[PDB]
Amino acid sequence: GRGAPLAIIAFRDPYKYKTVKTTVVAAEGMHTGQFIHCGAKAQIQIGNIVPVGTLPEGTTICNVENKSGDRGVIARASGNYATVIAHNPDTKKTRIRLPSGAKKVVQSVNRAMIGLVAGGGRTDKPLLKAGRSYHKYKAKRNSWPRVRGVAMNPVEHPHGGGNHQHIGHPSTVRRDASAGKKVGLIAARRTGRIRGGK
Amino acid sequence: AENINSRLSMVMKTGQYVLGYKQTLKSLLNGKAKLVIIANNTPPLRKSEIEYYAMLAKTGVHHYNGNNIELGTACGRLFRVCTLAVTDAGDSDIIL
Amino acid sequence: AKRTKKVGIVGKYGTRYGASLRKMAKKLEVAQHSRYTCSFCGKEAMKRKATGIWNCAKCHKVVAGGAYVYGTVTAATVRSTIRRLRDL
Amino acid sequence: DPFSRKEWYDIKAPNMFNTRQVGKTLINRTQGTKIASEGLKGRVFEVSLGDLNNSEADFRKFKLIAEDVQGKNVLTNFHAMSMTHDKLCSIVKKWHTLIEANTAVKTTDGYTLRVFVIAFTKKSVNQVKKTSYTKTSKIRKIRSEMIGCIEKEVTGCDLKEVVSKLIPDSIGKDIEKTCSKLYPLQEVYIRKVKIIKRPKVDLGRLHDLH
Amino acid sequence: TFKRRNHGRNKKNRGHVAFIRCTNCGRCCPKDKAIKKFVVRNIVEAAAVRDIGDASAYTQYALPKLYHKLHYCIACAIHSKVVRNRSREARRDRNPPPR
Amino acid sequence: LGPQAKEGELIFGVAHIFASFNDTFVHITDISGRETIVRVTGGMKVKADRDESSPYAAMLAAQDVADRCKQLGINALHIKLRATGGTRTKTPGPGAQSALRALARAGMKIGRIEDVTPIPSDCTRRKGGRRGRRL
Amino acid sequence: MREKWRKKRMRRLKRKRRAAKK
RNA sequence: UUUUUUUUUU
RNA sequence: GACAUUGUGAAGAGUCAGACUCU
RNA sequence: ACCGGGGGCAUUCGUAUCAUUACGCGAGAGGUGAAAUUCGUGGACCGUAGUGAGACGCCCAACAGCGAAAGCAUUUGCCAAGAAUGUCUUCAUUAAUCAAGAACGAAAGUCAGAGGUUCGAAGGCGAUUAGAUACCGCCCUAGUUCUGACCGUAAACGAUGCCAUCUCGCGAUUCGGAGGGUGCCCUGCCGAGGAGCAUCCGGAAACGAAAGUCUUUCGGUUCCGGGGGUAGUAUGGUUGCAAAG
Repeated sequence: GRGAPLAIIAFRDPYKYKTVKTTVVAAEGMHTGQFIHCGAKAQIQIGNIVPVGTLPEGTTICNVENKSGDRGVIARASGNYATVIAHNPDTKKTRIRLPSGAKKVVQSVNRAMIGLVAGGGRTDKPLLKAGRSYHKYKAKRNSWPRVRGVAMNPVEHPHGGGNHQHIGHPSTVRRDASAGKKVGLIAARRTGRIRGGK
Repeated sequence: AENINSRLSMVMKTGQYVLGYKQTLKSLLNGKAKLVIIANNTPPLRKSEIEYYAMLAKTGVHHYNGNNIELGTACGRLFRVCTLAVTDAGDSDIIL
Repeated sequence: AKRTKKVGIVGKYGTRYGASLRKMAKKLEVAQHSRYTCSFCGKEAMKRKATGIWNCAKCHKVVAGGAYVYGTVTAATVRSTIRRLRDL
Repeated sequence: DPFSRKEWYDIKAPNMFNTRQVGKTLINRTQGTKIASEGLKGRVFEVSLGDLNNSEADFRKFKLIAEDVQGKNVLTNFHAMSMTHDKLCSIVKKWHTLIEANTAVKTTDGYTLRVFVIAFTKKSVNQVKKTSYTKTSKIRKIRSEMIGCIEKEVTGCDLKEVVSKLIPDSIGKDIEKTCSKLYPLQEVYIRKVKIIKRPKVDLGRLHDLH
Repeated sequence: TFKRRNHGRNKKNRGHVAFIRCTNCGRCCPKDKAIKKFVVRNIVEAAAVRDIGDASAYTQYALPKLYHKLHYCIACAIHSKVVRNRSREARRDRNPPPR
Repeated sequence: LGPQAKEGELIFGVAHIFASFNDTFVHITDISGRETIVRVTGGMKVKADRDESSPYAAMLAAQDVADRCKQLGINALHIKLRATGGTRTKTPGPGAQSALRALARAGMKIGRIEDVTPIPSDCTRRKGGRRGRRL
Repeated sequence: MREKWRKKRMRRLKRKRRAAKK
C-alpha cells in the first residue's frame, strides 16, 4: 500500500541490555549495513536524522517533523522531499518549502532525514490495465472503481437523473454545504485549465 | 595520479606481481611483497585487514584512484582486480 | 534475428492500450528489467526486487533506489550537493 | 498644517570622518505607540566624502545607518560605500582592458564585507600601439593578485580601520603599485563595499564611536 | 548589385554576432552593424551652467558629465540624421567626419 | 516649521528630478530620502497630457517646490537626476534642465549633482518587438 | 514575403489534399 | 496625424 | 455576535472622578 | 608565467525587470502625433531601506579571438580536446576528393517533466481609417528558460566546394618564435592567421590578389545548371508523433 520502501534500523537501548528496531521510510541511497546517526550532533550525510536548524539553506530533507516530537510527518511519499529555505536564529525558527510548493515555518529543533524518499518516478509508468488499478487499491482501501454521479439516479447523487446525462447545476459547491450536498468542486477558487503558473 | 598507471603498466610488462586478495595475503605473510595496491571500493573490513598486514610486514599500501574495474583495466586484464601485490618492481620505479 | 522492429519488451501487450502509452511504458519497463552495476562490488548484478528496492546478486546488498531506475537524477544532484558542502 | 507634527533631528557620523555634522532629518513626533526614536532607528543616509572629510575624493559615497538616538541627535555607523556613476563612466575607456574583482573578507569584530575592485590597463610612456590589451591568463593572474591584496589589507583589522583605509582609498593605490608587475594598471579604485553579515548592535561600541 | 564590400557590417572571422536593441525603435540590430555613438556632455545645458555655478553651495565645484553609448539601427539613424547617404565614391571613405 | 539654522548654515534637502519623456517629477526629501518635504509634477501644472513633460511645466513645478522649501527653511538641494532607465531610454527627458535651472533661479543653493538612472548589468527583453516600433 | 506566402498557400493546399485523400 | 485609385491600342 | 468558563502583568488610546473601557 | 567569448559539468557575483513588506507624500500616474482603454484617496506614481522569483551578463567589446559549421562574452574549480609556433624527435606514402553510408546542425515547431520574471504569436480591448481582422497603445495565452527526447530546415551568405601550386607594393593588426634597447620601443626580421588601401591580368559590367595565370582552353577531385512557367506541384517511394523533410 506504500510506494516508498521502508527501512528497518536497529539501535541500542541506552538504559537496558536490549535492541530497539525502528521502521522509517527510506531515503534514496540508503542500503543494508549502513550506519545512520540521529541527533543534534550528527553530520550532514544521506540518511542522518538531524534538526532542521543545523542544515544549510537549500538542503533537501524528508520525514520532516511538523511539531518537535511527532516523529516525522511531512514529505513521506515516494520521491518527495522538502527544502530548507531560511533560518531565523533570534526566534529559533526555520522556514521550509513543502512538496506541494507551500512554505511553512517550524521550530529549528524539528528533526528531519537528509535526502529524498526512495522509489521516485513511480507515477510515470501508465497503469495500462484496469487490473493494475484493481491490484493497487486492493492493497490500500475500497476506493475503486469510481462511478460517475451523472450515471446514477437522483436518489443517490445530486447529479443523477435526467433524460440526458448532465449535472444541471453548477458543480462548484460552497464550503459550508451539507454532507449529502458537498460533491463536485468544493469551494473552488477557479475552474478550467490553468493557463500560466499556479 | 596518472603516473601510477604508467608504473603499473611497466610492472605488468616486466616485473612480478600477484593479482588478488588471497595471493596478496600470502605474499605479505611470506614477505615478498614490495608494494600493495588497493582499489577504492574494496570492502572496509578487507581494507583494514590488508592495511594491518602491511603494517605488520612493513610494506607500503597505495590506495588506487579507482574501483576494481578500473584497477583491472590498469593491470591490463579483462576481469576485476580489487587488490594486488607487486613483488618485484622490474624495470619500474613504482616502489619509490 | 531481431524479432520486433520497435515494440521490444512491450510486445507482450499486443495491439492494446495505444501506441503512445506503450511507448511511454517501454522506457520504464526496460529500465526496471535491466541489470545495473553495483557500486559496492562493481559487478553488473543489481536487480529490482520491488518498486524502489534493488538487490545485488553477488554482494547481497539491498539499496533504496528509484521505482524503475537504480538511481534517480534528483538523488544524484542531492548527493553531489552534500559532497560539495562537505569538501568546502 | 501636516508638517506641524514633524520634529527635526540632527544626523551624526562616526569619528572616522572629520566633519561629524552630516545634516538634518525629520520624523513625526511620538503619538501613541509610534515612537520617533524607534522609527528613526534603522534609517540610512547617503553622504559624500566631500561633505564628510572635505577631501578631493568627492566621488566616494558613504552610507551611514542610524543605530541610536540621543535627545535630538541620531548616531550613525558605516553601512556601505560606493563610487559615483560619473566617476565610473569617466574611468571606463576604450582600447583598454577592464579588470574587475570582488571578494568577501571578514573583519575582527564580525563584519563580513564584500569588496568590489575595478582597475584598467595602463598605457606605457613610449607606446605607439593604440590598444593596451593583454592576455586573458594574465588578466586572471592580476585578478587573483587583487583579491589576495584586498584580503591581506582587510583581514586582521576591524570596521573602524577598514573605513579609515577606504576614506583615502589607500587600498586602491597599493593595488596600483603592487599588482602592476604583470601589467601597469591605472585608475584602480574600490568601486564598492557592502556588508553581507553584521554582528548584533553594540550600543557600548557605538558610543566609543561617537 | 552589391553595394558595399563589407556588406554593411564589420563581421570578419566570425559566424554570429549578438544583437543590440536600438535606442529609439528598439529593433534588434547586430552590434557590428549598428551605428554606435559615444556621447559625453555636460550634465547641464550650456545656457544654464552660469546659473548653476552662481547658485552653487560650494566655493569650487566641478560639474559632472553624462556619458552615454548610443546604438542605432540603420533606419532610426538615417531618420535622425546621425548618418547620411553618400555618393558612390564618398561611400568608401572611412574616416570620421569633422566635428 | 523647520529646523534651527545656525545663522547662515545651509539646510540641505535632496531633489530627485525624474525627467521622462512623458512627465517630470521634482521630489524633495531629507538626506535619508525616507521623508518627503514636497513634490510637484508637470501634470499637476499643465492641463493637457501632451505637455506634462514640457520644460515650462517642469519650470512651474520647480518654482512651487522652491517656494515650499523656503517656507520650511530648506535652502540647499542635492540634485539627483534620473531618466526612465532599465530597459528603456537612459537619456534624461526635456524637463530635467528646466527643473534644475528653475530651482537655481528661485535661489536654492545647489550642492552635488548626480545621475541615478537605473542601469542594468544586463536586461530583461525590451518592450518593442524584434522589429521595433514601426511608427 | 511574397514567395514565402505562396509557400504557405501551397502548404495549406497540400494539407487539404492530404485530408481529402485520407 | 491622415494621403486610396487613374479603361484598350497608338 | 453576546454572556459564562476567564486567571496574573505591562504599554497606548478614550472616558470619567482611584476606578472603568477598549487595542 | 603557452594561446583562445572552443566544449561540458558545478559554482560565485551584478545591477535591472516584476511582485511584495515597512515608512513619507499627497492627486494624479501611465501612454500617444493627439488621445483613449488601464491603474489611482482601499492612497497609486514617486522616494529610502529590505525580501522573493525567473531571465540576462551592459559598459570593456574591436574590419579582435576561437570553432567543421551552427555558434561562443559575469567569477572560480574540475574534465577531456585543439590551433599556431619551436623541433638535427619518431613512422615512412600511411595521401587528396569522395556514390552509398554516418555525426553535428540557428530560430520556430512537436512530446514529457519542472519553472514560470520579462517579452510575447493567437485572442480580447482602446485608437487611426472609408473600412483596419494592420501599423500605434493596454491586458495577455502558447512560447521565450531548464532537463530528456524528436524535426533537419534558414538570405544555414563570402549568394563564391575541397586539396596543391605560381603571380605586387605599402603600412597597420592577433598569436608564437629569433635578435637587440629600456610592460613598452626597434629589427624594410621569421612563420601562421584576419583584413585594408598599390593593383598584373580577368570580367557583360558591378567588380575580383582572386572571380587572375583559359580559343595561348588540358594539376586532382566531388556536387550542381541547360529560356520563363506549370512546380518543388501531382503520383510512387522513404523518414517523422505531427508539422513536414
